[PDB]
Amino acid sequence: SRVCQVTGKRPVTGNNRSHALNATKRRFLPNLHSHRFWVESEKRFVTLRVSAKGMRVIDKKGIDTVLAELRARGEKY
Amino acid sequence: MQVILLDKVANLGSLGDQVNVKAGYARNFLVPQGKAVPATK
Amino acid sequence: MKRTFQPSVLKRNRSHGFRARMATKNGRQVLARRRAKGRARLTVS
RNA sequence: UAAGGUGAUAUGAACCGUUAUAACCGGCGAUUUCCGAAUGGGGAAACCCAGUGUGUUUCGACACACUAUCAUUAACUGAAUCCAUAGGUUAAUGAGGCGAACCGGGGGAACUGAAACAUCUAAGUACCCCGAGGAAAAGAAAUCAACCGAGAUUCCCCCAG
RNA sequence: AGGGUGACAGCCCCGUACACAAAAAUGCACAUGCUGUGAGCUCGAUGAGUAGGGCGGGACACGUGGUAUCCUGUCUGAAUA
RNA sequence: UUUUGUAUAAUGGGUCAGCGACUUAUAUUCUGUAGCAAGGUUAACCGAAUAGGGGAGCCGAAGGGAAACCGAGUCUUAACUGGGCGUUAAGUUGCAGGGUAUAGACCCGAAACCCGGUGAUCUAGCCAUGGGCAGGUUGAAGGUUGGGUAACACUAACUGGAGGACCGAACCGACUAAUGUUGAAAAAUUAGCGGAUGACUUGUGGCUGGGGGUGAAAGGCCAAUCAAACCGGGAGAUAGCU
RNA sequence: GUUUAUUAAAAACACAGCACUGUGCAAACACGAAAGUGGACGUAUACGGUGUGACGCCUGCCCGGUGCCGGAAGGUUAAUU
RNA sequence: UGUUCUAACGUUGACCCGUAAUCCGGGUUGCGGACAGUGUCUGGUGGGUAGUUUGACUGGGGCGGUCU
Ligand SMILES: [K+]
Ligand SMILES: [K+]
Ligand SMILES: [K+]
Ligand SMILES: [K+]
Ligand SMILES: [K+]
Ligand SMILES: [K+]
Ligand SMILES: [K+]
Ligand SMILES: [K+]
Ligand SMILES: [K+]
Ligand SMILES: [K+]
Ligand SMILES: [K+]
Ligand SMILES: [K+]
Ligand SMILES: [K+]
Ligand SMILES: [K+]
Ligand SMILES: [K+]
Ligand SMILES: [K+]
Ligand SMILES: [K+]
Ligand SMILES: [K+]
Ligand SMILES: [K+]
Ligand SMILES: [Mg+2]
Ligand SMILES: [Mg+2]
Ligand SMILES: [Mg+2]
Ligand SMILES: [Mg+2]
Ligand SMILES: [Mg+2]
Ligand SMILES: [Mg+2]
Ligand SMILES: [Mg+2]
Ligand SMILES: [Mg+2]
Ligand SMILES: [Mg+2]
Ligand SMILES: [Mg+2]
Ligand SMILES: [Mg+2]
Ligand SMILES: [Mg+2]
Ligand SMILES: [Mg+2]
Ligand SMILES: [Mg+2]
Ligand SMILES: [Mg+2]
Ligand SMILES: [Mg+2]
Ligand SMILES: [Mg+2]
Ligand SMILES: [Mg+2]
Ligand SMILES: [Mg+2]
Ligand SMILES: [Mg+2]
Ligand SMILES: [Mg+2]
Ligand SMILES: [Mg+2]
Ligand SMILES: [Mg+2]
Ligand SMILES: [Mg+2]
Ligand SMILES: [Mg+2]
Ligand SMILES: [Mg+2]
Ligand SMILES: [Mg+2]
Ligand SMILES: [Mg+2]
Ligand SMILES: [Mg+2]
Ligand SMILES: [Mg+2]
Ligand SMILES: [Mg+2]
Ligand SMILES: [Mg+2]
Ligand SMILES: [Mg+2]
Ligand SMILES: [Mg+2]
Ligand SMILES: [Mg+2]
Ligand SMILES: [Mg+2]
Ligand SMILES: [Mg+2]
Ligand SMILES: [Mg+2]
Ligand SMILES: [Mg+2]
Ligand SMILES: [Mg+2]
Ligand SMILES: [Mg+2]
Ligand SMILES: [Mg+2]
Ligand SMILES: [Mg+2]
Ligand SMILES: [Mg+2]
Ligand SMILES: [Mg+2]
Ligand SMILES: [Mg+2]
Repeated sequence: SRVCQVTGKRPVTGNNRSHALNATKRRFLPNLHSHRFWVESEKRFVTLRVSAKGMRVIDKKGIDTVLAELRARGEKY
Repeated sequence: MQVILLDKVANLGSLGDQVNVKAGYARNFLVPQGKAVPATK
Repeated sequence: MKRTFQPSVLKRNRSHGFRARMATKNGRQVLARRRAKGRARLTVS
C-alpha cells in the first residue's frame, strides 16, 4: 500500500473544486520513494518506502533511531 | 545540511571542518563512504 | 425448444455449492444471511 | 423430591418402582460420530487420500496420538560472502471463526428539496470495510471568561430557531 | 395476585401473603495471606521535523468571506519558560 | 366519477363477505373552556410519591430608533407649523378544537436515480479436450510416358485427387405458404426451402459481469427480462397528474 | 460466409484485395488506483487503428474552414517569486 | 554563461545465491543516470465519461410573430 514506513502517511481523500465549486472526490497521495539507507551501525543498506517528509525525519533523527521505532511498531524492513 | 568532514574531501575542506552541503550529497555519498558525519554533537 | 435450465450437478456445485460460498467474503455473507433467516437448506449442496 | 414411571403425534408391547439407586428436578462430572474457523493434504460441506510415532498382532492387519497457517519468543542450524545476515528446522505461547443492537475508526451515494438546475440540499444519511467493549468514546485546560471569575470528560433541561 | 375445576369459587385443587431451605458449583461485598507492583521526600527535568508559515483540500452552525480556531496531502520550519 | 354539459355510445364496478384513505409527534397562531391575575407558569431533575420540591427559564406588564441612545414617548430634521410608529385595550398556564410549520403528513400508483450483492446451466465471443459429416459428382497442382525444343517452353495420353467446388441424407439452419393465434407449442406443425470438408457442426469443462461484458454490428445477446440484467437496500424516491 | 433467439436474411455485416496512419520493443494500443497481463515468447515482409471492399479501367481540381503534422523568431500567457 | 562524472534513482542485460523456482529478494557486474519516473501544485487539452439545461403565448403543436 502507498504508506510511508517512517511517518505512516497514506492516501487521504478530499475534493477537487472547480471555479463553479463543483465538488468531485479525489485522493491526495504521499510523495513516496523506495530509498536505500546506509545503516553504518549494521554495515548495510536498508530499503524503506518513505515519503520525502520521512526522508527529512531520517536526516534529523538518524536512521538508527528511526529503525528502532519501526521495530517497536512491528514494521519490518 | 551541516556535516563534519572526517576524510579530506576535495572542494570542501579538511578533518573537523563544519560545512553546509546539499542533503543529497551528504545522504548518498559523504556519509555512506565515511568522508563526513552529521553534525550531531 | 431448448429451455434455460440445462442441469449439471458438477456445474451446480461449482457455481453455488457450500465450498464456492465459503471461498469469498461475499459468499460467506450469503450463508450468514441464510442462517439468520433460518433456512433449512443453506446451499444447493 | 417421590408414589408413581419408561418425551410427543400415540395407543399398545415388554417392563421398572411404591421408604428409597423407579421416574422427575438442580449442582458437579463422564461420554460427545461426521461436516463446519476446520487446522495432516485434498475436496463438488457432512467425503477422498496420507505421513510420523508409539502400542498390539492370529502376519491378514489393528488401535491410539500427533502432523494447518500466521505472529511473537527461544534453541539448533545456516547462502551468495570473510565475519555475518537472509534463509531452514524444532519447541513454547497467542491468534483465527461466529454473533441482534449500541460504540470508535477507514471509505461514502443518489433519489429528493431548491416548485427547472449546477453552488447549496438530501447527509457524513444509506451502504461497504476495519476494530473493540460491556459499554465504547471522551477526559484532568497551551479551556472558557472579561479585569469579576470559573475550574477535566460525559449526559439532560434552558439559552434559541 | 392469578390460574384450574362439568356455568361465575377467598374457604375443591394449584397457588398467593407470610415463614423457611443447599451436598455441590457460583456472582458479589467486605477480611486476612502469598506473589508481583512499588509510595514518601528533596533536588532536577518539562514531549521538534513539532508550533508557525506557503500551496491544495477537509472540519468547525460559519459555503473564503474582513475569517479567527482545528486537521493535514505537499513544500518548509521556530522559540523552548 | 369527471365536466360548460352525461340515459349517455365518457370513467369505474360480475356478486357477496371481510379489510381498505385527513393520522401521529413537536412547534406556532386563533376560538371555546377552566385556573390564577399585573402577573401567569415552571423544564430537566429530586421525590417510593399523578403529591410535594425545583422559578433555570419562558410569556406579559413600554415604546421609539439601523444603532448608540432616549423613554410615555421616540424617530425624522439645523428645527418642526409637523409627520411615522407608540402611549389612550390584561395577561398567562392548562384542557378541547380550527389553521399553519417540520416530518411519508389523506390513501394507492410511475417511468426512473443511487448503493451492495447474485448470475455466462439460455445466449455472445474466446480457451482446453473429445465426437460427427450416408451416398453420388467434378477432375486443379503435381507425376510418368510419347511428341516437341539447342535446351527450355510447349503439346497429347495415362495418372493424380485440389476445392470456404458440385448434387444430396444425417447434422446445422430458417426463404415462402397454409394451419395454429383462450395453440399440441409464451415462436411450433405440415408442404416446399438454404448450407452440408468448413469462416462447418457438436459433447464436456473453463473464462469474460452491468455503463460492464460479448457482438462477421441487428442496439443484437448477457437464464421466456436489455438504449443499461437480476436480487436486496436508500424507499413510504418524487408525482403542480389520474 | 454473417445478422435483428420471437414480424426485417437484405442491397445490411464480414470478406480476400487496396490505402492512409500509428508503432524501434519495457512498441503503439488495451484491461487494470497498482502489481501486472494481453499485444507476443511476435519485432516494421511485424503489430494496432481507420476508411474502402474480388477483378478490370481508373481515382481529377481545392489546404480558405475544422483536424493532424512540422516550425519557433515575435505577441499573449499558470503555479511560483 | 558547456559538457563530463557517480553515489541517489531506473534496468522487461548478464551471472551467482536463497532454491527442486522465467515470481520475489539479496549479491556481483554491465548499461542508463541526476535524466527518466512518481507526489503536491499549476496552464493547456479533454462528449473519453458524468450531471444537467434547451421559456411561454398560440383557434392543436410547429414555423412565423409576440413578451416592458
Ligand atoms: K443532487
Ligand atoms: K420541483
Ligand atoms: K378460584
Ligand atoms: K507544517
Ligand atoms: K372530458
Ligand atoms: K373510451
Ligand atoms: K393548536
Ligand atoms: K386558552
Ligand atoms: K410625535
Ligand atoms: K383566561
Ligand atoms: K413517501
Ligand atoms: K397534515
Ligand atoms: K447497468
Ligand atoms: K438469406
Ligand atoms: K488546413
Ligand atoms: K546496477
Ligand atoms: K528527473
Ligand atoms: K385563440
Ligand atoms: K381550430
Ligand atoms: Mg456532493
Ligand atoms: Mg483444509
Ligand atoms: Mg483435514
Ligand atoms: Mg492429494
Ligand atoms: Mg428540484
Ligand atoms: Mg467482552
Ligand atoms: Mg475508555
Ligand atoms: Mg485572575
Ligand atoms: Mg357452558
Ligand atoms: Mg509541554
Ligand atoms: Mg495553534
Ligand atoms: Mg500546520
Ligand atoms: Mg494561518
Ligand atoms: Mg491553509
Ligand atoms: Mg477549507
Ligand atoms: Mg458572507
Ligand atoms: Mg368535454
Ligand atoms: Mg339528461
Ligand atoms: Mg347501451
Ligand atoms: Mg357508461
Ligand atoms: Mg379517464
Ligand atoms: Mg368495467
Ligand atoms: Mg423596547
Ligand atoms: Mg392544544
Ligand atoms: Mg459467474
Ligand atoms: Mg461446398
Ligand atoms: Mg441464426
Ligand atoms: Mg420443414
Ligand atoms: Mg449452392
Ligand atoms: Mg447440398
Ligand atoms: Mg437503428
Ligand atoms: Mg432473453
Ligand atoms: Mg441508466
Ligand atoms: Mg430517502
Ligand atoms: Mg411511492
Ligand atoms: Mg449465401
Ligand atoms: Mg426476427
Ligand atoms: Mg425471417
Ligand atoms: Mg510486455
Ligand atoms: Mg462499404
Ligand atoms: Mg519531471
Ligand atoms: Mg468531453
Ligand atoms: Mg452527455
Ligand atoms: Mg438530479
Ligand atoms: Mg432533463
Ligand atoms: Mg406552449
